[PDB]
Parts: sequence; C-alpha cells; structure tokens
Amino acid sequence: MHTAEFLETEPTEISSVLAGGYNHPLLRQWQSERQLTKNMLIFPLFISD
Amino acid sequence: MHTAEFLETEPTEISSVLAGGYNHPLLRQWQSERQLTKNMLIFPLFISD
Repeated sequence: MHTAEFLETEPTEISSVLAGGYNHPLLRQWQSERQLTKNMLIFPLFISD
Repeated sequence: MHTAEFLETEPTEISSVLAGGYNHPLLRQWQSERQLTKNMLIFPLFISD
C-alpha cells in the first residue's frame, strides 16, 4: 500500500509564525495601513450643455 | 511719523507654496495619513472579584 509519509521536522522557529496576526475578523482590519472611509471617495460627473 | 515699511521682494517661488493643500475642511482630512475609526479603539475593563 501507498501510505501517507511524514518527514521528521525541527521544532517551530518563532520567526516562521505569522498567523497570530490575522486569525480574527477584526485583525484583518488591524492589518490594514489605511481603512476605506466615505470622504475618500470622489465621484465623476459628466455635465452636458 | 513712523510709517509701515515694505521691502521689495522677488516673485513667489513655487517651492514656497503649500497652502494649496489645506485651504478647505475636507483637505485637512486628505492630509491625514490615517483617519480615526471606531474599530481602532480598545477600551480597558477593570474586573473585580
């Protein structure tokens, strides 16, 4: 039988671990350098004669 | 009489002129690198036994 093979690995390096920063809905807001607000928005108008 | 003296000056250098960027209420919002939103806020709670 072909069985599922698993290699021996080293303990986790702290430097590898990022998921602590985006596991929750509010964190994916924390992670943004700027959040979208209403006064950011400019709407084009085409004016006819 | 002491009169108000005015020195002769050079034409305006464009490099001097910044006020074009914050003359209007919405521009002082434009000028901010991040705007304050509600999900930014963390409120401390002191829990008694």
